[PDB]
Amino acid sequence: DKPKDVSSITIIPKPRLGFPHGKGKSDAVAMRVNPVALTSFQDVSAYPDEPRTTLDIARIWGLRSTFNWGSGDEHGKELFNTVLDPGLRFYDQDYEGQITPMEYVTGLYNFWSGPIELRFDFVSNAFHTGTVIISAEYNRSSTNTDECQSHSTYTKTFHLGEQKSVHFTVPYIYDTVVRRNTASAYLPVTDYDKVDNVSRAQAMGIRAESKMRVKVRVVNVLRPVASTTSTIEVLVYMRGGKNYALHGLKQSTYWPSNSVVPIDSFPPDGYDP
Amino acid sequence: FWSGPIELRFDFVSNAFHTGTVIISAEYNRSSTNTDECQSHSTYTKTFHLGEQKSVHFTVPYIYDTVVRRNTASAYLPVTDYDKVDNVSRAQAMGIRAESKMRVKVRVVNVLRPVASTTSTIEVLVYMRGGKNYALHGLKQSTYWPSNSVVPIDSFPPDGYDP
Amino acid sequence: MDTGAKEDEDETANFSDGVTAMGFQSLDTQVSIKDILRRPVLLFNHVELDPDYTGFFIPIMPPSRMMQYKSGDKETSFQRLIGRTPQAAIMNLFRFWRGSLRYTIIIHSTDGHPIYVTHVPHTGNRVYGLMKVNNLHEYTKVPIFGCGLTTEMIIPSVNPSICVEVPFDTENNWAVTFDEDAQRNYSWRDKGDTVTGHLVVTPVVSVYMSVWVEAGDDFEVSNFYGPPSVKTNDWNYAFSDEH
Amino acid sequence: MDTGAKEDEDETANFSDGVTAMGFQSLDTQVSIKDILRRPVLLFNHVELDPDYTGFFIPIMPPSRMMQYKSGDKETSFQRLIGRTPQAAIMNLFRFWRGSLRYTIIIHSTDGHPIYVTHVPHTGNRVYGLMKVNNLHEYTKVPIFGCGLTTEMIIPSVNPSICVEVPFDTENNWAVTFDEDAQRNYSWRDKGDTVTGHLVVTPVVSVYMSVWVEAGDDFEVSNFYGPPSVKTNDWNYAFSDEH
Amino acid sequence: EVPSKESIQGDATQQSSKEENTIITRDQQQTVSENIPSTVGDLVIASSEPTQQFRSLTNRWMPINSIRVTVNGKRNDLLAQYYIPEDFLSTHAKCAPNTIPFETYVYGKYELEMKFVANGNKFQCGKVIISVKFDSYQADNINTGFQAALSRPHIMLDLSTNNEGVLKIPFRYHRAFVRNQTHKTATAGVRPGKFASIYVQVLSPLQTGEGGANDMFIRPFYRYTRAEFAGMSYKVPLT
Amino acid sequence: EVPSKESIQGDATQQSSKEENTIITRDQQQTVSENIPSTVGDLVIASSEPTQQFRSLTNRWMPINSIRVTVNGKRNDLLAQYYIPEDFLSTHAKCAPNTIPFETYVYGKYELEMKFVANGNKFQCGKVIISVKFDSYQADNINTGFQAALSRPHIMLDLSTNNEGVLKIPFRYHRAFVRNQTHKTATAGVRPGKFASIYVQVLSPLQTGEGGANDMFIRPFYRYTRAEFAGMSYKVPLT
Amino acid sequence: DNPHRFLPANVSNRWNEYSSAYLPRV
Ligand SMILES: [Ca+2]
Ligand SMILES: [Ca+2]
Ligand SMILES: [Ca+2]
Ligand SMILES: [Ca+2]
Repeated sequence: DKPKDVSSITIIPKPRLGFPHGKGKSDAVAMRVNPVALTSFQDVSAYPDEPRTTLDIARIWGLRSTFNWGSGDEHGKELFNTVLDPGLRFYDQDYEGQITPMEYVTGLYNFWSGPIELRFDFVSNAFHTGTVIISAEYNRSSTNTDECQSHSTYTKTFHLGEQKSVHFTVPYIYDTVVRRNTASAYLPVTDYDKVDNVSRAQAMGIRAESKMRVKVRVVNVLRPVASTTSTIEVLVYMRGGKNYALHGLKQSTYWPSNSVVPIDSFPPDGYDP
Repeated sequence: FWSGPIELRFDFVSNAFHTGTVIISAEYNRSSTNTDECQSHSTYTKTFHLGEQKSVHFTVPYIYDTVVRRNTASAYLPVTDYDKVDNVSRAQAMGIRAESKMRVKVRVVNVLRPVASTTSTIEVLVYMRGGKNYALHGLKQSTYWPSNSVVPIDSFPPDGYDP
Repeated sequence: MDTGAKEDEDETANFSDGVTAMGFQSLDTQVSIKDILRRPVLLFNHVELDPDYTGFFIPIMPPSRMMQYKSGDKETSFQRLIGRTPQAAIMNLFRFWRGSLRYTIIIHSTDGHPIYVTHVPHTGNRVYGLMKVNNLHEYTKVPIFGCGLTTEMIIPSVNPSICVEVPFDTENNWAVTFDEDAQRNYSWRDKGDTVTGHLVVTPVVSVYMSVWVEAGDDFEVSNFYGPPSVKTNDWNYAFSDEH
Repeated sequence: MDTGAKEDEDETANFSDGVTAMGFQSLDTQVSIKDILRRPVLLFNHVELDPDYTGFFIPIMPPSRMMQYKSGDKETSFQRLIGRTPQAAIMNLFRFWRGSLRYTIIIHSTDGHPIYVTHVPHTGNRVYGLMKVNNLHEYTKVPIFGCGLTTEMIIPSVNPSICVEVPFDTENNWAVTFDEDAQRNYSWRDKGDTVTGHLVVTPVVSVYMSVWVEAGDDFEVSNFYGPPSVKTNDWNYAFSDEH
Repeated sequence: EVPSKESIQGDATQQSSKEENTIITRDQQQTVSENIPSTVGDLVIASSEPTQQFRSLTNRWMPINSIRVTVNGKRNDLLAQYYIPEDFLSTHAKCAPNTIPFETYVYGKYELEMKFVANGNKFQCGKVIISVKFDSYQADNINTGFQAALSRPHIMLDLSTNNEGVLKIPFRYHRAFVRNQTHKTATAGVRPGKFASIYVQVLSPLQTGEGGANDMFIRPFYRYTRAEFAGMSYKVPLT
Repeated sequence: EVPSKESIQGDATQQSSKEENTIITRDQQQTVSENIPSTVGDLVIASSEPTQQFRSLTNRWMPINSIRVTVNGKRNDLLAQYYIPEDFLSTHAKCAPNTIPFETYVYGKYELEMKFVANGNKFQCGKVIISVKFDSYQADNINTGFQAALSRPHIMLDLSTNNEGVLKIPFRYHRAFVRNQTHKTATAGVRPGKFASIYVQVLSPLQTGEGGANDMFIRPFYRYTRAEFAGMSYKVPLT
Repeated sequence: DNPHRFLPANVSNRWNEYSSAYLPRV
């Protein structure tokens, strides 16, 4: 018999399946003998200690900055003062160097949120003594010479002595549940084009600069014994808090600045000396 | 790609009056001097006492730094008319030949001492095949092709079969 | 097939057989002979179809030395690398095959003209390319696709490609894979036993096509012949990893 | 990866850890490294395919600094923003990767000509762009897609795009993501360990194509390297919200 | 962990490590990196024959070259760097019994441990960082700063407290084995003897007091916690 | 023990020995000396620290120099002689992996096995005897004839039947350990590296037929069945 | 020619990579 088949359905044609997505379905065709065979990870597989998410990477302590503290720094003096924006280290100049893991990874997103952690490591010895006060300041800032304005915020006073390190969790206090990155979502400039206002007026966005700052001021002047160094370096580490969040994949704000050479064809492109 | 042990069989085309001893060795990564038997003796060896039995089997271990080895032949060779090759042709080949340094040698241990009545030189046949765990992967253009009696078909009987 | 294990009488100690690497990188095993023969082989790469002929004939036979190109011989419409494909290499080891073959035909066009593919069962001849059956000079009034033979149609504007499976319509138990000389003039009924019929492609207007072939699902090979004399000059066309 | 928590010995009081904002706006979490690597990256934007060559070669390797554009260096056919995509930024942190990659190839055409995509397993070289294998001057009689390697076809009149998944056909446990200098002439077998093979696209007539790449489902990265030295000049190209 | 009051020999509360015929004591605390896994499962396939271990020779502590730290060292400066196993075979502690098996086996899988002992005085200060980079051939000059070091397995040394540090190094390589020796008869297509790099870098410059010493020293010690050899060959001199 | 009828590969009834990564087959029967004891109980006292074994390196068969037997050899003639372990370290098979541990340990207790393979043809004839003499330093030239050889542990080889022979050598020395190497810094008061001698002697001259070969060959192979090393030191080249 | 091809002799080892003895590379 050759009965007619009356089954039918209306269809909407599309060229690809799951093109924009990072998960879901794919209509990829395997260049294999068996269309469903896959790579084996039975013996060779990702080591369990490798990071699995960008948040894991953001949880790695990175050295952000350093500053000096000497026996000559009078009380109230700002030893450290910075806008704490994981989106950009500077709003008025280029950055080049070893960015921290959390800033590197934050540079891939348009939004971030949650507390940020700092760790101050005083490169000193048991004969250095003094006290500093760390403060997280929001919305409105303090004068460099008005220590009291810093003391009115979220503070942690550290008594430097036998212990040479102090941890500080920077509270997340803003008028929005998340904050938008100050870097750009797309920057087509590749040849360091001398910029003008028309270029800026036609940028991908408008930089919402942060006013949130973290400062470290002298409480009790550093008083090391004469036999040791009178000035010490303080290392400032930074990483995302346990509830740090990231969202909105975009063009990476940071890019390799050292030893960058694009591939050529090997051995066709003159590898045969 | 290929992998796994390879098997060898040495058949001595002799008779019961031939006698001697040889040592078979599988050498990896680094090789021995033709005149330094001791360097061969320091590897994976099997010494065979030739006599009443005229054949010996030898399994060549698979010992490499990779789970499989890539073929040294090409995956694609478009040359069909024996084109005189130059370096530009080679620089534009499908790959780079990862030549093997693994060797199998057979050295004299005890000099062959046949009786005067028989031949003083014998031929030894070396057979080879994949071990029971030999593996193959990655279909590609065949490295070998028929070299004898190769004639492409024509139309039968249209192409002048009617004499 | 005779392994020769029967001749290996040595029973002295040996080194380990180790552990197989099959499946270590992936589960895509490629050692099954039928699996290999089921992947397509290009026969004709962009060849012409002319409506002045009955059609372009494709002899139903798997790839083998029968289609091997030899430097210096006359130019045929067959692609030159057929003889070095893995499947031709396999077929050169088996002189018998039974079952169906699958042909993937692509018409280089987007027109609404139908192109017909007609199947001819085993008739005794073995031809390929454009041919005027019985040497007439017009075939649109006596089309081969309209004579009663099984025929299928391709409409390029819908899909310029098609995959057709041809049956094992022959009187023999097995089809003979190859001969030592594809051009020798010997006993005519035996001469035609290397094919199981033909596939004929007929266009409306002049157009080009490409053809691939592979084994069907209902397919078997046998009569293992052992390996032939071979050659290779691969070494000469590439650098080694030591310059 | 070593978090450094081991070096944080302070145990004095701290401010609250708060509550995460993940999932507050939506459930589309985008922090999974594999999820990020599975979204497509543009490699070639409208590049030419010429039938006088064997085809256009695409080395099988994920996006990374190996394809980064540097102002002032020679012009390549690679799109210039690959080095700043989130996935290249991630790959610049992992020197090992294992598994398959998926390529989305678009042929800018609506013709009925088939365009073939052929997969070449790891052979030791690393090339990209149009190339005449073994420097011959004609390839239609010896097409790479007709030699036995795995091949797939695109027919633009049906769909000008295709997505193919290439296997991890290599001898190594892991593929090496990048080198400090992609143009340094060092030990040749090591030089080729940054790719797992090639994908070759071959047309019938001259035509253009675009290529995107992404990680397959069976894919893993490892050998975390930590962050590299970076730079940014974003600040200079936009106004702040205070004029 | 806790000091005691002074007695005839001071504050006698040292800890120590004994591995084979070698012992190393420590006066203060010690920092240790995480014990992480190596690739497993390829060994039995890459080598048809059994692989070997010689713990009594390889698992003992062996001191390598002395490292000098001066007040002139700047952050990020390389104080020392090792390509392993290569540098432990043909450049540092060359006559060590730990090197014996490498003279006869052509391949190997190696898991090590490196202990660092520093001796700065109580009026000095500074920070040094030691990290490992797996399968570093042709990638030593990138991801090579103190930032990358702080992200990879590492240990930190404070130059005035003299805490000891132990870096645990698993075998993570893109091949099943690493080649042990180069040889006139071996291929030049593959650079052998290097599956990882160890970097000793300045994190914060050494500082001293008035008329104090302008330098101090650090000493690295290594030992294999798991050295498996494959592919026996005739013995050869190392590199 | 029993031959079979001829087939494609002749009379396929060989026996074989596999030790580590070395195999040795035999076409006919084999003669083996008695398995006898070594002194036990002094090891734990002569060495306060643990002693070591490296079986995969030392317990494999290693061929040494070829021995030529000619029709001119007279009964009692020395065909070869070995002072062990000395001659297996610095004169025969010098690059053997079996020698590796001797480069770093200064003392040792050794138990060996020596296999002898001969190949004379069916028209030849003769008898050779191999024996061992324990702690032979300064006593090699007495009790050294075929008579003393027939009294000490020995094996006999018939030059036409080609039976194999295996000599089992225990460690019998007048001290607890034997010293492995001489050295410019070591004492000259004690001759090191020799706890025994092995002699290969003619028992009955090799004879051949008309136009037959005037010689044939024998090959010795050694392996330690138990090599214990003590006293680790820096590695040195052998003798 | 291409300056990337070979590292200067004073900073590299026989494998055309920075020598482990060359500390100034950073
Ligand atoms: Ca066995
Ligand atoms: Ca076994
Ligand atoms: Ca708390
Ligand atoms: Ca709380």
